[PDB]
Amino acid sequence: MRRYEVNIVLNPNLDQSQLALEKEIIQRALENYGARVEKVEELGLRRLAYPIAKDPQGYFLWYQVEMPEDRVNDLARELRIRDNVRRVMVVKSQEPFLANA
Amino acid sequence: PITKEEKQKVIQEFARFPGDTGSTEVQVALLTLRINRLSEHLKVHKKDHHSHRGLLMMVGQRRRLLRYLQREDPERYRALIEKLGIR
Amino acid sequence: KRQVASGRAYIHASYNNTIVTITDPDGNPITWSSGGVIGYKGSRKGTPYAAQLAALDAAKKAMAYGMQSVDVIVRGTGAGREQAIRALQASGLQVKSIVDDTPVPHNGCRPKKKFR
Amino acid sequence: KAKVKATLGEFDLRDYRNVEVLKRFLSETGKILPRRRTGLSAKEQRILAKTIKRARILGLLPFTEKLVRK
RNA sequence: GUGGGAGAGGGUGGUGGAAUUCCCGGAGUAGCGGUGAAAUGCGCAGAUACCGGGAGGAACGCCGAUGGCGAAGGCAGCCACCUGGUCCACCCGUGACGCUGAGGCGCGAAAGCGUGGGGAGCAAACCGGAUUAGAUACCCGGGUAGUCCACGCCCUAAACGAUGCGCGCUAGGUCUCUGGGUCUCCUGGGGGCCGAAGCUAACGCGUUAAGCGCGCCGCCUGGGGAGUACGGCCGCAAGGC
Ligand SMILES: [Mg+2]
Ligand SMILES: [Mg+2]
Ligand SMILES: [Mg+2]
Ligand SMILES: [Mg+2]
Ligand SMILES: [Mg+2]
Ligand SMILES: [Mg+2]
Ligand SMILES: [Mg+2]
Ligand SMILES: [Mg+2]
Ligand SMILES: [Mg+2]
Ligand SMILES: [Mg+2]
Ligand SMILES: [Mg+2]
Ligand SMILES: [Mg+2]
Ligand SMILES: [Mg+2]
Ligand SMILES: [Mg+2]
Ligand SMILES: [Mg+2]
Ligand SMILES: [Mg+2]
Ligand SMILES: [Mg+2]
Ligand SMILES: [Mg+2]
Ligand SMILES: [Mg+2]
Ligand SMILES: [Mg+2]
Ligand SMILES: [Mg+2]
Ligand SMILES: [Mg+2]
Ligand SMILES: [Mg+2]
Ligand SMILES: [Mg+2]
Ligand SMILES: [Mg+2]
Ligand SMILES: [Mg+2]
Ligand SMILES: [Mg+2]
Ligand SMILES: [Mg+2]
Ligand SMILES: [Mg+2]
Ligand SMILES: [Mg+2]
Ligand SMILES: [Mg+2]
Ligand SMILES: [Mg+2]
Ligand SMILES: [Mg+2]
Ligand SMILES: [Mg+2]
Ligand SMILES: [Mg+2]
Ligand SMILES: [Mg+2]
Ligand SMILES: [Mg+2]
Ligand SMILES: [Mg+2]
Ligand SMILES: [Mg+2]
Ligand SMILES: [Mg+2]
Ligand SMILES: [Mg+2]
Ligand SMILES: [Mg+2]
Ligand SMILES: [Mg+2]
Ligand SMILES: [Mg+2]
Ligand SMILES: [Mg+2]
Ligand SMILES: [Mg+2]
Ligand SMILES: [Mg+2]
Ligand SMILES: [Mg+2]
Ligand SMILES: [Mg+2]
Ligand SMILES: [Mg+2]
Ligand SMILES: [Mg+2]
Ligand SMILES: [Mg+2]
Ligand SMILES: [Mg+2]
Ligand SMILES: [Mg+2]
Ligand SMILES: [Mg+2]
Ligand SMILES: [Mg+2]
Ligand SMILES: [Mg+2]
Ligand SMILES: [Mg+2]
Ligand SMILES: [Mg+2]
Ligand SMILES: [Mg+2]
Ligand SMILES: [Mg+2]
Ligand SMILES: [Mg+2]
Ligand SMILES: [Mg+2]
Ligand SMILES: [Mg+2]
Ligand SMILES: [Mg+2]
Ligand SMILES: [Mg+2]
Ligand SMILES: [Mg+2]
Ligand SMILES: [Mg+2]
Ligand SMILES: [Mg+2]
Ligand SMILES: [Mg+2]
Ligand SMILES: [Mg+2]
Ligand SMILES: [Mg+2]
Ligand SMILES: [Mg+2]
Ligand SMILES: [Mg+2]
Ligand SMILES: [Mg+2]
Ligand SMILES: [Mg+2]
Repeated sequence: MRRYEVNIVLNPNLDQSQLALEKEIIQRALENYGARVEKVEELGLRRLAYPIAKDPQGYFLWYQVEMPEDRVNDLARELRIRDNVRRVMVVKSQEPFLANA
Repeated sequence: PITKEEKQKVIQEFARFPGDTGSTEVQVALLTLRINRLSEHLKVHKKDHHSHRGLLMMVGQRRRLLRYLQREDPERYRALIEKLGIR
Repeated sequence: KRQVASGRAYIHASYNNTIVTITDPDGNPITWSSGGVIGYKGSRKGTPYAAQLAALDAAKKAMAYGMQSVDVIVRGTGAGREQAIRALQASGLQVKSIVDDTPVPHNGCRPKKKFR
Repeated sequence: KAKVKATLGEFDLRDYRNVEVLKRFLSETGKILPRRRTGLSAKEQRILAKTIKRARILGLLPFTEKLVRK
């Protein structure tokens, strides 16, 4: 199992009923693909540099996980199903290359 | 791919003595694993011809070492072959 | 018959013609002009002089609807691209801002043999 | 003129999510500035290009912009 | 072997924005387009230019390099999985296991062939408009194969460094990519430019040899006839050796 970072942008118009459900739906799909979580950063509303799905903003989620490698693409497919999910980018975790050190 | 966990299990299996990492038995063992890993990757992915060239080379390397063992100690060559199931 | 009084002026400059469209702040046009709309017919449309009279004709046309303020949008390389802007500044329409929005692809469609 | 590395702190060239520093590498348009203007090395520039393109897909950096002049 | 590295090396799936075309809506008149001039073309069934929505295909701006990877052909958005080659440090293991390589086998840009898809832009042939002494052309308006995908053929090339492969030896200077190092620099592995000795008909080559040697393969022996004829092998054909 390798370590990846999951980036998830969702529609920034959801109330608490909808935001909690879409997030616990993300929790459910991770359990189903064997992804142990390590840490999470929830950045929330963020001004987008270009309109995404006609909406000038996005709601941001970042996850650092350790999961089996063969199951990553099947995890992406399952995350992108939901309407309220707009971007899914799953990157292999890397070392923090420093500059101007 | 091939993790060092799997690597070490093969070397310790074919080492003529503990600490031996470069015996012709150890080399042909290691090669043979890489060969199978590749030919399974080539069973699907038949259109990957560049990776295939790498396989043609490992096959040649394995045969040169076997051809060498055959000449020097033909007994250890028979035991190596029957253990890996080749030829 | 609209009384918009503020809006956008798109200058479309190509080597063969310059043409000017003047819209309301949400983009729907109001009036327009070109080197062909003024008298010119042939290659004289892609002259800077035609670009001048084109901008000016669309300018006076937008005065009728009561325009004062203008946000200039420029697309294309062409003679009288600058000459048409300079006409718009002097036209009386106060020029709010000027932006070059010429569309360049990220190398997607094969160009006609003329452009390779 | 100054170069971007010259006026900056110690930053992660691989973090695609840090916009405040990544924005300082684009131009007036969304274009990725050349090494002449970023002061970066050969290898550093290769990493920046890839991280900026990542941020562009997350919606944080612009693909292209409009020039306000001329 | 161990521990590290850089990379458009390959295969598969997924995905992002810009742009072209087309459709829908809004707003809006008299032209647009194109050239040295024009004309054919398109436009009052409302085009061009402008804002919004949608569809579809193809290619990846900047980064981008005089850069990198690959044996060659060749390889540029981003992500993930599968995978090849290669370099460095340690001096650990095997103990000449090496080099080349007729035949064989595989790979092999573009164009072209077959079957089934796909089809936005471009565009042989073709249909026009111009130019012209003529125009079977260069320029302009259209446009089919094709270009794209799958699977199977085809095997050519200025397939070029017009320079076969490997090893040893023979001043340096300078720019560079990528490692390691006691990090003005030293030390490897690539990519360039000057240039010692030397070679070369000359241009030029010169530690990336076209120098000095060695091993092995391929190939040449005046031009035209001719890459033709014949025979053979291959190919569905075109045709190839
Ligand atoms: Mg979705
Ligand atoms: Mg004209
Ligand atoms: Mg282009
Ligand atoms: Mg093309
Ligand atoms: Mg193109
Ligand atoms: Mg050109
Ligand atoms: Mg154009
Ligand atoms: Mg151009
Ligand atoms: Mg040009
Ligand atoms: Mg070109
Ligand atoms: Mg050009
Ligand atoms: Mg060791
Ligand atoms: Mg690649
Ligand atoms: Mg690939
Ligand atoms: Mg790919
Ligand atoms: Mg319409
Ligand atoms: Mg007419
Ligand atoms: Mg037309
Ligand atoms: Mg037409
Ligand atoms: Mg008509
Ligand atoms: Mg008509
Ligand atoms: Mg539109
Ligand atoms: Mg379509
Ligand atoms: Mg471009
Ligand atoms: Mg360009
Ligand atoms: Mg470039
Ligand atoms: Mg380029
Ligand atoms: Mg190159
Ligand atoms: Mg190379
Ligand atoms: Mg080439
Ligand atoms: Mg690898
Ligand atoms: Mg030793
Ligand atoms: Mg010994
Ligand atoms: Mg002996
Ligand atoms: Mg051969
Ligand atoms: Mg064979
Ligand atoms: Mg071919
Ligand atoms: Mg082809
Ligand atoms: Mg075909
Ligand atoms: Mg065309
Ligand atoms: Mg044509
Ligand atoms: Mg004549
Ligand atoms: Mg092509
Ligand atoms: Mg070539
Ligand atoms: Mg010759
Ligand atoms: Mg030749
Ligand atoms: Mg050598
Ligand atoms: Mg160093
Ligand atoms: Mg060197
Ligand atoms: Mg010099
Ligand atoms: Mg000189
Ligand atoms: Mg000099
Ligand atoms: Mg000399
Ligand atoms: Mg001489
Ligand atoms: Mg000389
Ligand atoms: Mg020289
Ligand atoms: Mg030496
Ligand atoms: Mg030599
Ligand atoms: Mg011959
Ligand atoms: Mg003769
Ligand atoms: Mg003759
Ligand atoms: Mg001749
Ligand atoms: Mg002759
Ligand atoms: Mg002749
Ligand atoms: Mg001849
Ligand atoms: Mg001849
Ligand atoms: Mg002849
Ligand atoms: Mg002869
Ligand atoms: Mg021939
Ligand atoms: Mg005969
Ligand atoms: Mg024959
Ligand atoms: Mg036959
Ligand atoms: Mg025929
Ligand atoms: Mg024929
Ligand atoms: Mg022929
Ligand atoms: Mg023939």
